[PDB]
Amino acid sequence: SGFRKMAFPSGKVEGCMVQVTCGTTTLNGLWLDDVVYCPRHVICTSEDMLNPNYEDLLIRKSNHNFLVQAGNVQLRVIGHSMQNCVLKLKVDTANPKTPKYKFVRIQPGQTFSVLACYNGSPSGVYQCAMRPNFTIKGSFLNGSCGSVGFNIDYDCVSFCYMHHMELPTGVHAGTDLEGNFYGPFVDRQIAQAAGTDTTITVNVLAWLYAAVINGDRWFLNRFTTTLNDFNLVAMKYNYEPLTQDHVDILGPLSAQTGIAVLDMCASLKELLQNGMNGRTILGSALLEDEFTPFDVVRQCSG
Amino acid sequence: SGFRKMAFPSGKVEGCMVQVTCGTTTLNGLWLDDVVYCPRHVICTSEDMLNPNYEDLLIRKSNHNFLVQAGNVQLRVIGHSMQNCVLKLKVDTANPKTPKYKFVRIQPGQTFSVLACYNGSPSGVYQCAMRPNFTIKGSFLNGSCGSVGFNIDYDCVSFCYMHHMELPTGVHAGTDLEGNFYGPFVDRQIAQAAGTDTTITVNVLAWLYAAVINGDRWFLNRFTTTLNDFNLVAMKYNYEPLTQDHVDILGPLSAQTGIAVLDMCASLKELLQNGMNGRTILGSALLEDEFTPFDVVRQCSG
Repeated sequence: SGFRKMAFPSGKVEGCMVQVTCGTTTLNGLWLDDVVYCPRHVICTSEDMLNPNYEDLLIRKSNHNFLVQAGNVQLRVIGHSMQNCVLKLKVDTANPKTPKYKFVRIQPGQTFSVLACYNGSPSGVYQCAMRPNFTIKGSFLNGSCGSVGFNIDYDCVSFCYMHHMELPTGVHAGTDLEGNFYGPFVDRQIAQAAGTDTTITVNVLAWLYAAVINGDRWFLNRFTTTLNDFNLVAMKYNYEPLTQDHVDILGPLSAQTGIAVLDMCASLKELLQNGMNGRTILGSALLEDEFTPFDVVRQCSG
Repeated sequence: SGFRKMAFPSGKVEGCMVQVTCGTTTLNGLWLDDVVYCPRHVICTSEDMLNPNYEDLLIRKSNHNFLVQAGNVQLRVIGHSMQNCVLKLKVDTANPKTPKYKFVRIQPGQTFSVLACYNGSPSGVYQCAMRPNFTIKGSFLNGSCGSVGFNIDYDCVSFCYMHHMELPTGVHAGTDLEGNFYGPFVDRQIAQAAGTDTTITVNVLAWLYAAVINGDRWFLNRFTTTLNDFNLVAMKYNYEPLTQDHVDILGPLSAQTGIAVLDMCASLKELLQNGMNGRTILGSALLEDEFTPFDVVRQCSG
């Protein structure tokens, strides 16, 4: 038993991390088969980032201007192509450590593991959620650009995130592996509105189920509610509206615990209206929304 | 910027995980050079665990009774030896994925990453602290025994923990890699007192420094205190007494932020006496004590 915010094992991604240098800028790249993927702003100086013309900047670069190093192994760049906000560097060697992989664009509220890297070298791994407003609340210092987010299903790595930017507000923005930003953000050093975020209600509910399974049950009450009644509370407290699709995804957890989804909603309603009264749930003094229903089942079923 | 509970990259440990089966019991082993390390209670049935005579139970086992599988590769066991609470199975093949490694016995209050595994297969990685009472608050289901805890320094893996037991209270106990339990615990299915735990004060202070570095500063006050005055508060709130050794280890963080350690103690004193007033620090509504000063510097310096 016990419930932890758990990242996927990072080894399959570690074998794909490389260092990419273009002129004076060095960040991280992802080496899969004979292609290295990295943020296109590797071609920018610090001053270019105010208003870069990426097409013009890239035209001044040739294959030999990109230095790619996988640990001690230097790779030979034989083609380059910009796809949205990512650069794809064709190299002459297929990465022998390429795992089975897919590129996926995840939905807001889903979770993934981030392998934070600097100079092509992994430093740590953590689990986080894509916020409803398409930011992530990560840990990214200078040089972490090109670090990637991913999920693992058996032997297949689904890459979903590449880190590009820290907003002036301190939250993080990036792209899928086709180079399309999540959210409204652009790869330019300007102030950028993220817009109102909300709490991921279906994830909070999943975590409440995780809590019941592990013996934290004090928040279970004698009340029930309706979807529409609960959603009135959700709107007041800036929670995502709960849909039947969310109720359906919570089905297995409701079955395992014998607690109907709408009963759990009435517990959550009381928690929102009355707070936690100085108590904790699974070691937290706030309502946690970075575990999906799939995360809870995964961790509880091994 | 940003601050996350970050695990070490797990790949070097993933390459060492194997499945160990003895009779009906299957758990995880650690394959380093030509030795596989695992909990000795792999030789027990469910009923043996009430009061096992490990010496007598092991005498009934020969090398061929231990089945060791590294993924699809079956290993040949050519010797076996019990060292305290671990079994050491000599195999005929050196693990070609053996990282540079050491075995270390960590001190209470230090942190490490756990690679949770089932049937020899990694499922996730998380960071935790050794509690002052030598338990850990982990995520360990049936079959996770033999999962290991570790730190990484450059290219060297320092293994510090092997998981053995879930106490009836739901917390976790295990050994160093020489098989010596942390704490008073034994590998027997009986009720076992863990004893009073306390909060790791030097870690809370480190995390407050992490918070200041990242812009959370509301808890900084106009007061200061003394070591002895603060320790009077620490004792009232079941915090570890702060020593000069702790103050010294916080030195670099004090220098970086310009906040004297005893000034930070006065902030923490006010937080203990008055609570957090419905505010949060680094996204937490409680005082976090699972980051060491070294953890904070690591994450803040990349």
